[PDB]
Amino acid sequence: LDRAFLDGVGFTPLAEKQQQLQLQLKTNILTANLIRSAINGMNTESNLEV
Amino acid sequence: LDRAFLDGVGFTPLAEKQQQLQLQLKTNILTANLIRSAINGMNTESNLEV
Amino acid sequence: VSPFLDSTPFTTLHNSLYGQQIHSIDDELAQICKLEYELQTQIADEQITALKHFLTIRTGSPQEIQYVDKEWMKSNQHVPSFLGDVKLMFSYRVQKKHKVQQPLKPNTLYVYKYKGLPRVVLRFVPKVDTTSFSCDDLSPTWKYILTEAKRAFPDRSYSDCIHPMTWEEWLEENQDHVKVLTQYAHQLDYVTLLQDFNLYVSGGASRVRNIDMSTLPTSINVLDHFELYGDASMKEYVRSGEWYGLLREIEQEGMTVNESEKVFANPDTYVLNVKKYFLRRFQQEIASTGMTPLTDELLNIMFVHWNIIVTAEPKLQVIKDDLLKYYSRYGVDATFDYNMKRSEMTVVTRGHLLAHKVLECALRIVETIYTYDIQDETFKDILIDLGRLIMRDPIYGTTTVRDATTVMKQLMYTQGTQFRRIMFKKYDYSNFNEKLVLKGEQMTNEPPTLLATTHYEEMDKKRIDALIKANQRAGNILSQSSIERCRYTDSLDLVGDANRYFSALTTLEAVAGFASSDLLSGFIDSNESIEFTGTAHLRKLLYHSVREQITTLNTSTVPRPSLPKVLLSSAKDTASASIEPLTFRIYKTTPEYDGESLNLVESTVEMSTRQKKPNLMKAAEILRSTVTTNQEMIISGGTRAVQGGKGARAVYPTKQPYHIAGSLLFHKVDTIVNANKKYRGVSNKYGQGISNAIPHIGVPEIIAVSSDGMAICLALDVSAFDVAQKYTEADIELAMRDGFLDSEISMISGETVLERMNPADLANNLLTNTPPRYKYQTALGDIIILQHDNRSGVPWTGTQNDLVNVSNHHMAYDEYKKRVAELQRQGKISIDVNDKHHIVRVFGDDSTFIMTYDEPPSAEEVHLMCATFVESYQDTAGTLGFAINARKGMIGRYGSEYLKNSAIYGNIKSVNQVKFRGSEKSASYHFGVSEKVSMIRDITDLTITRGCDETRKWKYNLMMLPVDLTTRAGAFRMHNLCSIMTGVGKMYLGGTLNNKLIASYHGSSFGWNFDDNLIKTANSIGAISDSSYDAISTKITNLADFKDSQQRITRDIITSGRLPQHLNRYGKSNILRHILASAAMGPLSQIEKNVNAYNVVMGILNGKLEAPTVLERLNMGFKYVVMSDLKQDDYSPYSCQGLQYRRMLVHWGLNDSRITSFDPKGKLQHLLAKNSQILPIHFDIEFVYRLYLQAGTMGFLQVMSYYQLPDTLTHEMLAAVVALELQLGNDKYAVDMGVYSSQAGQIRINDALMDSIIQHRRGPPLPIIDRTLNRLLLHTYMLMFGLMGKSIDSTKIDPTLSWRAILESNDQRIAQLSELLTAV
Repeated sequence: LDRAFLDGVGFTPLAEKQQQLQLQLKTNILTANLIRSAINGMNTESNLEV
Repeated sequence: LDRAFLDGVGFTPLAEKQQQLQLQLKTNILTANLIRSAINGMNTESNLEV
Repeated sequence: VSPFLDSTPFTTLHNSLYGQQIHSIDDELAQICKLEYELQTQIADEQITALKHFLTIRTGSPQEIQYVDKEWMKSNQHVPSFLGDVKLMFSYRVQKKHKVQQPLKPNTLYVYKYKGLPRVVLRFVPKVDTTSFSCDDLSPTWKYILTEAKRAFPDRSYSDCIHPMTWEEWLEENQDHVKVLTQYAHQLDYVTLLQDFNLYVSGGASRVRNIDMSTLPTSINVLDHFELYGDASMKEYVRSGEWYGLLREIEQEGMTVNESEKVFANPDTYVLNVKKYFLRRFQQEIASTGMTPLTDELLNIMFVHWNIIVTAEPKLQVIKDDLLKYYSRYGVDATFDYNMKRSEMTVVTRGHLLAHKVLECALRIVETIYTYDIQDETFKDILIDLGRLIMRDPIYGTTTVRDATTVMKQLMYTQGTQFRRIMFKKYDYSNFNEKLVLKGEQMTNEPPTLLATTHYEEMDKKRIDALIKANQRAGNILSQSSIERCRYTDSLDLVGDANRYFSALTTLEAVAGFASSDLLSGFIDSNESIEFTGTAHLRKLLYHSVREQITTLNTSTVPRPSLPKVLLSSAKDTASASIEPLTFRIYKTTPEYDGESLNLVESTVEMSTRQKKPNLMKAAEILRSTVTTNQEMIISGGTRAVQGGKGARAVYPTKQPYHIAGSLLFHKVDTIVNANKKYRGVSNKYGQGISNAIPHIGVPEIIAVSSDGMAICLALDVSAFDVAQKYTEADIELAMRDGFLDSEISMISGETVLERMNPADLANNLLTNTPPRYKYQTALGDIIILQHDNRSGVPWTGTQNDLVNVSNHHMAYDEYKKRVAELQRQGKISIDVNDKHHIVRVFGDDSTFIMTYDEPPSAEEVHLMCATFVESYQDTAGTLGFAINARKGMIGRYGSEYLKNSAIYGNIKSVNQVKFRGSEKSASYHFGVSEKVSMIRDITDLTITRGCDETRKWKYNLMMLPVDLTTRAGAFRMHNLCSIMTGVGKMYLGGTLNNKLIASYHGSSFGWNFDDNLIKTANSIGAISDSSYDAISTKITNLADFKDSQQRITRDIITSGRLPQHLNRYGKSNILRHILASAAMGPLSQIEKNVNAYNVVMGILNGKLEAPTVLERLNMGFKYVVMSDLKQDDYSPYSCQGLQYRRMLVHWGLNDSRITSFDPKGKLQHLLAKNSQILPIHFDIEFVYRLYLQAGTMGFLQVMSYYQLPDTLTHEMLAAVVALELQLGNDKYAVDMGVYSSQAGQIRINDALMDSIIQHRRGPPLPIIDRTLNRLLLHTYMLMFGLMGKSIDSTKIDPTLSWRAILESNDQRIAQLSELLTAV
């Protein structure tokens, strides 16, 4: 029943989340930080199932 | 016997290790660090004999 | 003293540096350059004379030469200073027309002279058309040809000659093989006609043959003479007329008189004119594009340079004898009037229909014999006899001898005495990523235990029958000689120069070029040889296997691209089926300069399309309302042609919505299948993702399975696989449908509009069978059909083919195991012969089967088990349409055969068979000098790589460099000489290696500084065409597309580049504005080449060109280089190549991983592929290359650093792209797709060992802008000295130059950051 009547999901796109994170981190753009580089390997294509 | 029956070796490419190290070091890319520089001269052409 | 001699090979540089001592590397390179300069001089010395003779024959005999070096440029000239920089800005109305004094003399020769080297020939014909059967009305070349032929052989009816077939003999030979379709009376569906009659012919005359239009033209004929295909009873023509009479008398009273039944009984309908039928059949069947017109090749290779050819091989006199007698005996009918009406050459037949192909074959015979350096008797003989057999019938004879040639290629090595086995390391068949390394050789007398030892007589009789059938119609070529000599082919051995023979034999098989077969006849018989008779259990097994195999692949975490991205990916695909260009009107108001025959003229003529137009304007409708369901609609059908004359291949194009919807449904299946990098994954079975460009890396398993004795290979091949599925399509498509219902979280909701549908919804609508109908054009009418099956242009044909191929293989192996177990319990194969691992690899239709054993079964065991398997597959996996033949595939042991690449005893036997000189679907005769020089160098490189002597092939190629590369510039003719090949990066004295950079640095003193600038001015000025952007003016439409495509921005839309110089051209908002022009260069690039043809002449007319390049300004080099001798052993898996190349390969070993080796053509493409899901919408190799070309090294970084991409990888691929731009020039063919350096990619010089060669540096890590440059220079240096015979094992960076290089970024990063510091 849940599968048949949940045809979509209202997720915000990942690009806006990346941009919001970039503005909040105090580290320099050139300096490498793992938290920033880790979320870049994500996609929202399995959001409906979850 | 070991030389005759050990014809391969499962190393990871040096490029991946270099990228992992550059990502792990929380130091500016512009400045010079002698740890990143030192491993830049390594070669993996004598792994089998070792 | 003539260089054109076999005694003088361009290979006199290998034994040079082998033994003696070498010093600092500055003077041996100068010595090589000086020697090549001398060679080029003696080459041009006779090239000019050959050009003079050719022009004297082609035109009025008086011709005189005059050296026109820079000192002469002071002489009378013309200067339109205003119209100087010729360019295009923005049935014709003529502009201002001012006269010019015709600076050049009408009929003379002007050869250049730059630094003592004649390199450019210039002349012009001032449009001397006076007022604008009949043998006199022939071209002067044809008149000379006829006069010489008549002088040679007048009359006497010279025997063993050409006897063109006539109509009344063609009828006696093929009267039982022609039938009339008779639309309503064939009683077979999926064919419908609207011409009231049509001709079906199979076997008898399926390909047109050499017949004359005048013997028995038989203006009108009654078709009843032949037979009715569908019914024997309804054939009488009298009843076929009395029925008409009775029905007409009934109709007088008043009757329904069904038109189908009535008009059939009219004897009138069976009327046709043979001449029109034959002409139409010829004008869709044989294609003639090539690269040069044959009238130049005919006299140039047979009446001026003939002494060169005969002096080496005397057996070739027979071909000229045959050609001259053929011209003398009949005369006039021989015709080659070419019609360059718009841009396409179309031959026009008159005396004979296949007269052209006859000449094609006669020239390709001598071409093949000369280039392949056969060093054995009776083999070039048997080649000559096969050639004289294909002489008489150029197309039908090709198929007649195809059987004999392929069965000859089948065994070809069974009776041997030595083989020189090649030994490799053990290869793990399980891991697909496994690579092979060579280890040594061993000599062995054991013949390969292939098949056909059981069926030796069955094939010997078959080939002998084919040969006697060819001979009986031929001119009695002493069949005893043929039967005696054909048995010589299998008494060879894999030592010495015998490996070249297998490669050479296939080249002769494609002597005629690109013929096709009738489409209707093929579509008739291919749908008849299919049998269903079988059990429903097998159908259930197939259904369940397919459904299970789809389910395991669809479920994954791979992302699915959105519709706006997938639309622009479709345009990039440019499928020949998919393309449907449509433009309401693209007015070519381009002001084009005109020939200065008397006065300069400016004219504008409109032209439309000429390139794939995606109809992105109509995307508005495609994205929104568009239903993807099929209901008996009609679409147009296109056909392709193949070499070898095997048959006609049909492509079934699909509408845009279907292709778009399909790509989304299978994106997740296609990606995993084409993983490229996969390790022991379930995907392993599929090999769809391979380079395929080179054999060692692409198909490692086949070579190994061919040398190892503990495994066997099963390379069975099937009949027409796509047609064979027409009886199981309803089940496999159903399995495809319900395999996407599960493992998908979304549920069906029933929508019919694109973008308003779930991923699951697409499946219900798309995979619903019911295929469309296809309309193509044939002779005497156009026919439509309905094909149930995998189809062709379907967005999943390869996936479906590999899913079906891997399914029945399991069911065949299942029962083969039972049969083998049965044989084991009785006394035959014996116990202890049990396989452990079996691997099946599928690439579309073709598939292979490899089984490994612990104890290798003896020779007859292999035959028994292979026969058992082939019998098992033919009843278990062939009862539902498929058909396997043991005699069709290289089944057996010690040798495996993948797609056109096969390996025996560790020796690769590539098939080459590439013919640029006679290509099909091309306009090389109207191509630019740049495209010609790019194609002239790479196809020949492949030919030498796949087995050909480097010396003779390039000698023959050099015999036409002036005759080719003749650009037309409105009464301005050029004739380039051998020097031009230096600019693209080829050294004659060197090997087939891209020695471009090394030449260019030394291309300062020894000339060679001119040709590179010439090719640059021929190509690079098309950047003005790029700078000619077309604004939106006449139409707007829904224009919702710009809203449709968008990427997140950082510097708004009014920033990221204050000046439009690097802002407006790459605007996020202007995405589609940019790609509209960046998808249409060609339609006006073809005429931009035409206008650039003026500028290139004006460069040599004026003081332009001759300037030094910019590459040599920067100082790069090494110090303290250590150099030692090469290994000097010859065991290489590529036995067809030259001795020196084999010596290089063993020293360094086989190349691996095809990525570490730079090859900047594919490195950045691989980086781009691995970079998905962060890339913006519009991105590809073309965009990056054009952006770098337009914006230098500043604007590229400026624009992309504000487009939301991280800096490190953008910098890395920027280094890759500058390396690409410095490796060679532009070339539309080179940048698009791309072309490898072959020899340079099959030798391990990757960064793995290249890092070890460079001595470790103490200072800071060098930037990537120069590391990829200096290491590329080191790679080129490594490839050259080795050809000479020495190797470098140590190299210092010369850090006094490295500091200047580290200083660059110091002030460069500063420029990048400082412009940020100000908000300009």
